[PDB]
Amino acid sequence: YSSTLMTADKLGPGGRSSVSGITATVFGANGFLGSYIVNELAKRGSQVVCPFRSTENEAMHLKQMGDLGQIVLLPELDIRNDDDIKRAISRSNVIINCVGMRLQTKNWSFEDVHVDFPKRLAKLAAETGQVQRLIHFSDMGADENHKSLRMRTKAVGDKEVLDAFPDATIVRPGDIVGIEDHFYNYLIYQLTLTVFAPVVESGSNKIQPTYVLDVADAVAALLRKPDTAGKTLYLGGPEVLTMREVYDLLLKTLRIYRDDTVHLPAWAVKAMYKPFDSVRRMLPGLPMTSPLATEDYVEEMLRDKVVPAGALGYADLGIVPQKVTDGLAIEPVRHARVGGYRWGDMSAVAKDIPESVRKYYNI
Amino acid sequence: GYAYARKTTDKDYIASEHMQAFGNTQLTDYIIKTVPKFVKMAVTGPAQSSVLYQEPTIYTTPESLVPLMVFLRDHTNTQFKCLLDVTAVDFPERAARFEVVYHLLSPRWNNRIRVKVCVDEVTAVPTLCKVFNTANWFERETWDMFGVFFSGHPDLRRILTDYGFTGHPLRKDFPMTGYQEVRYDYGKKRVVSEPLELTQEFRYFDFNSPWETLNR
Amino acid sequence: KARIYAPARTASQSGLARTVDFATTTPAWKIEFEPTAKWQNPLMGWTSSADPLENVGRSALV
Amino acid sequence: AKVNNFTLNFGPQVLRLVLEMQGEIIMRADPHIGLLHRGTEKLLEYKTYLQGLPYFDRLDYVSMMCMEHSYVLAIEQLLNVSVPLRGQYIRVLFSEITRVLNHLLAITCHSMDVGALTPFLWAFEEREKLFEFYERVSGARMHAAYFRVGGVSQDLPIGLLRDVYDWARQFASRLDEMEELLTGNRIWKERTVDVGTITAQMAWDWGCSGPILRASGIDWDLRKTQPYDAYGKMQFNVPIAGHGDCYDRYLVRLQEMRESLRIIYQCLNEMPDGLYKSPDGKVCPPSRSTMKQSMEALIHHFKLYTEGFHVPAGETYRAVEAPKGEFGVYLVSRGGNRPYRCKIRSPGYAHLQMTDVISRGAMLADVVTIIGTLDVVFGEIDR
Amino acid sequence: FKAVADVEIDFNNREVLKKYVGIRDHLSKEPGTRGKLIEALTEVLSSIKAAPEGSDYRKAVEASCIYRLKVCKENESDAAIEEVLDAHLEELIKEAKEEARLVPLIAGNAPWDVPADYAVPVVDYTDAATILDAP
Amino acid sequence: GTERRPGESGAWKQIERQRYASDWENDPTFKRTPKNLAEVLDDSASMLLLTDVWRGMAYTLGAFFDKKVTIMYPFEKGQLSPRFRGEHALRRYPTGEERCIACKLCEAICPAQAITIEAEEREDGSRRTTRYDIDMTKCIYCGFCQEACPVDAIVEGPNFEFSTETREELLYDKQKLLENGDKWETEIATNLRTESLYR
Amino acid sequence: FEHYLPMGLEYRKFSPGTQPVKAVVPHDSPKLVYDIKYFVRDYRRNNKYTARTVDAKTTFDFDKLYAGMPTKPEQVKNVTRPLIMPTRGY
Amino acid sequence: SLSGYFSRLLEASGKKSVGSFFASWEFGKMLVDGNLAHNVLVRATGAGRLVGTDYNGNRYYENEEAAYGRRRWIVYKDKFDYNPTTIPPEWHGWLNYINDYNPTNTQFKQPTYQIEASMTKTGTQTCYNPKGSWFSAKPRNWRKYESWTP
Amino acid sequence: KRLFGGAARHFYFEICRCLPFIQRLHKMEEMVSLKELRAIVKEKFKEYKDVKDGRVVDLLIFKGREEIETYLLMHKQRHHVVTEVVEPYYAKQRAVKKVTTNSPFLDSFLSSGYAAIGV
Ligand SMILES: NC(=O)C1=CN([C@@H]2O[C@H](COP(=O)(O)OP(=O)(O)OC[C@H]3O[C@@H](n4cnc5c(N)ncnc54)[C@H](OP(=O)(O)O)[C@@H]3O)[C@@H](O)[C@H]2O)C=CC1
Ligand code: SF4
Ligand code: SF4
Repeated sequence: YSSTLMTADKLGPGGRSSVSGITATVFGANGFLGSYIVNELAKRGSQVVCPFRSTENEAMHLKQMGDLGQIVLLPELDIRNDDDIKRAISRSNVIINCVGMRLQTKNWSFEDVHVDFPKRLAKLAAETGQVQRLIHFSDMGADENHKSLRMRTKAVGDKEVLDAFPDATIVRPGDIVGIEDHFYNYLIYQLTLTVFAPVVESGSNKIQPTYVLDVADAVAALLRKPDTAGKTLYLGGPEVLTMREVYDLLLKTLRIYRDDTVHLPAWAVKAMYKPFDSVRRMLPGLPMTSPLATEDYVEEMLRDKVVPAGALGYADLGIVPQKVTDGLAIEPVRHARVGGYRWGDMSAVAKDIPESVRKYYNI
Repeated sequence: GYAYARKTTDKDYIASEHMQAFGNTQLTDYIIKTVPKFVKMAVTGPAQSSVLYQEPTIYTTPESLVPLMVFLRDHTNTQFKCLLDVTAVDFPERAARFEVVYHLLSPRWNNRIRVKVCVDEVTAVPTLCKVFNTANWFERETWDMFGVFFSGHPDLRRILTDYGFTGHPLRKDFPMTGYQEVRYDYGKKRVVSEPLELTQEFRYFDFNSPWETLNR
Repeated sequence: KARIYAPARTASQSGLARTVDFATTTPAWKIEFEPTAKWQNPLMGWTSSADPLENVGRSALV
Repeated sequence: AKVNNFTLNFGPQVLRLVLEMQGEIIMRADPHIGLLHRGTEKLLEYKTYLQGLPYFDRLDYVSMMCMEHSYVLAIEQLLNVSVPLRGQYIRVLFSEITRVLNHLLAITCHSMDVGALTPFLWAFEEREKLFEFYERVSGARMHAAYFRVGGVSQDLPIGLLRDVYDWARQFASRLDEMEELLTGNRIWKERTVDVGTITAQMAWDWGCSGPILRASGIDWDLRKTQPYDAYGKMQFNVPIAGHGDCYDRYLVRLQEMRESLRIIYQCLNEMPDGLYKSPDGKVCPPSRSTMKQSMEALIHHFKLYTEGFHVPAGETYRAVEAPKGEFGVYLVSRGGNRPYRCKIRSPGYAHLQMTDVISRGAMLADVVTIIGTLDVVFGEIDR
Repeated sequence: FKAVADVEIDFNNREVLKKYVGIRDHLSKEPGTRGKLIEALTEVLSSIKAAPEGSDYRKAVEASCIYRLKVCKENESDAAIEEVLDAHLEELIKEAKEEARLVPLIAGNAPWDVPADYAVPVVDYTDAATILDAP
Repeated sequence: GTERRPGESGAWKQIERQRYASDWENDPTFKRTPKNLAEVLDDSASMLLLTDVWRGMAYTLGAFFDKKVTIMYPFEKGQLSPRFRGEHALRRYPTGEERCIACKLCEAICPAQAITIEAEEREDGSRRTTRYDIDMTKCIYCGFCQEACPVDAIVEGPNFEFSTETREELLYDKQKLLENGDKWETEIATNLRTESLYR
Repeated sequence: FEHYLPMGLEYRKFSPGTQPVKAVVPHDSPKLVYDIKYFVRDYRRNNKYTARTVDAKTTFDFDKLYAGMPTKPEQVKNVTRPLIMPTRGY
Repeated sequence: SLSGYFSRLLEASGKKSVGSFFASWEFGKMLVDGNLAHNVLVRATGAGRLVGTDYNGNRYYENEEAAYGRRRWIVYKDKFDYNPTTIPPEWHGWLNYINDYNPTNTQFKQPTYQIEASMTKTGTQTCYNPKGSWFSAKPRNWRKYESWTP
Repeated sequence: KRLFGGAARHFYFEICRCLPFIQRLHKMEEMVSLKELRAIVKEKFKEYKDVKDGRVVDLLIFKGREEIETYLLMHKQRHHVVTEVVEPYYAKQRAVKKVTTNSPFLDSFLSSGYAAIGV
């Protein structure tokens, strides 16, 4: 149980054909973070079971991630049915929950996804007896006294999970950056493609964004260390930034020479977002609706979302988190700049380059 | 540039009697007597051209490969105009483990010949690009597969293997499956090379009889 | 590490062709390496390995 | 002025080409190959001689049995094995069927690259008929593994020659209706006449063979100068042109289809009765009834299907007039049941080396014509 | 051979045959004659004197040239020389010019300069049918 | 026709050569200059007013009104022979006992190493397999295993329509190969009643 | 003009699994059914390689080589093309 | 005769009347699947005769005046999910032109262990899987030794 | 004065001249600097500092040349440089005097029964 999870059945040096001994069930495996977690587990020789609700075309990318027989795909998942949850975890000694929601729909509310399903999942996990680890994902700004509904339902579900499954680990990362993220992508869709970009108040609320590969490494580091069972970890990058600094960094990176943002009082932003929030129910959910066009985002922007003092973070897992503002994490937003990424004139350094290279590049 | 279409009738013959007799019987002695310093060893064996004849194999030093090939191309009795291939054979038991082999065809007199040079891993062989234009890609492939360096080549670079491929695959001490393998990584979003792992390892079947007499 | 040795005659047969008796006629000396880890494939049961020198000394080097 | 060359990358999607242009005129062409290099020469050292035979079907996979032929002949020469008469006739007949298949594909793929789409669809139904002929004798439409050391694998089934004669009775009409769309057409002539000219000295200096060599005025056919199996008995003509043109190669290839039809007709009438396999039981496996009734046959069946025959120590190079030129195998034997070294000589490897000197002075729309008229397949190029 | 052109070509006229196969365009536009063959062979006979008298290379080249000149002398028409030496005369003149060109490179390399006790091992092959089939 | 013209030359060096020199008149494959009025009208009716395009158009219009060679798969099939090498299968005697006796000859001859065999003795003393796998994604469908088998146990049957959606469905074990043989036994026996005259 | 696509029973009238006449395939020669001795036909193991005496002081006479060559169109002799490869009677 | 056409259509479709045929979902799929539409409406109603019927309900027809290789065809009984894997092996060699034998002219020897032909199960979760798979009733660990349990 | 014609330092100078174009083309401006890249390529050269044969030196320089044009012609991308050049160097200089007192033997013992193969 302690460190018998990672040692007792480990066969091979740890590549694609090796065996790690982990059978894991990842809920929400076709999502943004879940795909990276499923890739992290399967590449080391673990069997990963992936139930999903969507069409098979949106889950086909998970089939590549592991050797023959080690990626198991279970379509038509209904999380209101306990039989599907029971079948999906029936051979697993690790359960990882990445199921979450950002907007409400006439079929699904925040309590159904953040409260009721994690409680029933923790109960059915404790019923089996062979599940040695339950990794539940919540947010850094989760709080029971939060005006935003999703943060409050997330904290309530964290309490229910720690109640029903006492050794379950609660993971609370900050904003996650990546190619398919929900943080820079919507901010770039707000800087471009709109007449103006509203900023709540002065934009001085602080955040701690983190990289998706560091969170994927954090899950494996949690599975290694037995002490982290039953704890709560906050995952945040090495830099604390305000939203105005994030907007300035995106405007400098995109090479946009016209600041289209406008600072607005919070009541004005809520008055803008109110007509498309009283009609969010009785509707099956519309494409290209931003998760920033809600009052819950406005309430989140009136507070800090950072790692608390004395909390367990990346350093207790042995991980030095990568920088988010520069390097490989900022390379996808550099592709959306005006004109294209491109190299340059490339002629100052081609002086003492050999003969065929300059003609090959037509310099 | 030979074997122009000259007879407009159907020909029921191959070669003339005197030149075929000379090529099939006297060519080894002729080459040895005319240019003795070029030849170090000769084998007359089972005839590349046909199952019914015999044909010579000439061993030479690398210092005289180019003059011997020029003589074999331009001499009036040995008009070997076509170079069919250049290759190598690895003999790890020898002090010089490589044998570079040149096959030639004479369209003038329906003949063939084989020329060999023995070198180790660090002795260069002179290029035959100026003598034969096909020698370029064959020497590039021989360098790629065996690591034989051909001095004086215009652009000796690998032609067959992968872009970053170090190592010469046709050596006897190189593994059949190699050292690295290739897969797509979802995290790095790139096709990545990794150390080799096999789901089912290769099964080597040792069939060889302890009564068999032909093993050399 | 490598081992240089000439393998003995098999006990099941009486012929001597693959021995050092015919050493000048036939190459008989071998180079062999120590084994590395092997395990079973979970799906089929086939024997898996990560050794690149798994058969190169026993098949090719004489 | 001091005009630098403009370079171009031509296709990852398996030929890669790096051209240089001085406007609309090419100055250089450099083919980058190895995208189909699967290392078959290394893998043949780890097979017995029967085990490594189906590698040769997958070298020139438009012309399979001709690739098998040279490997089989190289083994047979070192083994000192004689092939019986009926097996030699069967080998000649299926070699010519193979040549007809290859030339159909080559001419119609060339004319489709130029822009004519209908001759492709007309010739592939004839290709389907000849694939049915492959399947009826070997059970595989393409990778037959039919030619073996000492003969062929199975006998001809009763009723095959009847249908081969029925196909050959109408094939000349098919070739005739093929030429009505291309031979006397001005667009095809304006695409093919005087494009990529090869003289005789350049053809021999660049190791050319096959229908390239005959279109430059050289009378050289390996089936008439260094004959193998029963090709010396066959009566046929060598077509000769003298410009070294794409148009002349197209005409030579059509005439070679006519001559292959002539050889096929001669083989259908002179097919003898007798053995199709060599009676040396220490090389050729026994029949399945003999194996189930005599002890020596079962022992030879057991040993030939596990250890295989031992080839005596030596070397040879043996070549065949493959439909793309001279295909040769250099076999090196130390004495074992496995080849010590098996070098494969492919004609398309030598033909593709010429693209730097053939495309000079041509335009971008003539590169695909040059590549099509060289008749290249990258399985045999990239071994 | 078979001509792929659908027109009717005579090919008994030898100049038409030399035109059709590309000898005029690709090898030599000037027609080769018996006198040019004699001149080229005498050029070889002059060029070979750079080799030593006792060398087998000089004896080989001289004997080949002497036989070629005897064929040229005993045959007046060029079709007869074509039928004897089994080529076109343009090919034969090119052969003689190439043989004359070869001499300074061989003479610079000096293959005859071996020691007196020079030795070359030769291995010959005997077929099984010599001792198995009927004598 | 295969004749050439000065002007229809596809390149530039020959185009420059034909308009500045009369060397093309010596070549016998060229079309000669017209000599009188009627020949000039024939040449102009060749170049202008096409008539070489029209012959190909008449041929393709004849093909438009001709018969077609398409079969309506899967209601209609192609043509195959009893020697056809399809899906591998394991066979039984008419009693119901397996023919296979674990000789490991088919595993030895397999050039792809697509066969994996383990065996021990059965509880009645018989020599039978405990594992017989065929990796169908490693197989080359040569038929050498069918040739090496001395008891006709492994065959390549007449089935070619066995495409799947997962690759794990193409790693056949012993039970599925016996199920294939039990499915296809009568057809395999009908094929082998003809092919035993030749083999 | 011969038509593509023959109609019914004019091509492949019988399927290969319903051959109308039974086939009797020879697999052995009648000369070897009862005379089975092998060493008289062991061509594989009876070939020889012999090291020649060291080719140093031999006498290559070019006069004999060029004395057997013709000088007139008639008296030219040509080697005929072999009709078949050796079958050894089978 | 159009009466011959309609009688052929009813015997091929398996319906009882033209009103039952044109008001069926089979005609609804034949408006959207043209391969089935051609096979039922043109080929099965043309010149030819019925040969036999297998145990899955498929009908087999032949026409000797047709071209070679288009003499034989099948009308599947499953109109909505037709598949060639439902053809029994005693009809497979006839329909693929391998032999000229079918149950209507040849008595095949039936083994006692013969499994009947049915549609493929690929794409569903009841397909074949190896014994080490997750979808098995009890997955195998293929270890070749026994561990000590205290 | 410099062994075997000083060809090692001439090739090192040629690669150092080629290096900023590699940094621009592979977009490694914010990943590594030219000084550390020069130090890394220098560390590649010291591994064969005890070669006693000039022909081995010539072959090594030819092979290193062919490596540098396969980096110049974009036949290996930035992730190849990451996984083959600079992270092995940073692993060889990062694990020195670790925060744990375990010997290399005990780390190898706890990892697996056999030594690691490759990287
Ligand atoms: N920066 C971030 O993104 C942060 C994420 N988190 C939390 O971590 C998790 C990451 O989710 P992320 O991948 O980031 O965003 P996604 O929206 O991509 O994750 C959504 C996943 O949950 C599944 N899902 C949602 N609702 C249901 C439902 N009712 N029934 C079944 N499946 C459902 C989706 O399946 P389908 O695709 O079919 O909808 C998808 O697989 C979430 O819990 C998120 O709140 C924490 C901090 C920040
Ligand atoms: S058919 Fe060929 S590849 Fe398939 S199992 Fe038999 S021998 Fe192996
Ligand atoms: S299938 Fe045949 S060859 Fe293979 S092990 Fe069984 S009995 Fe032997």
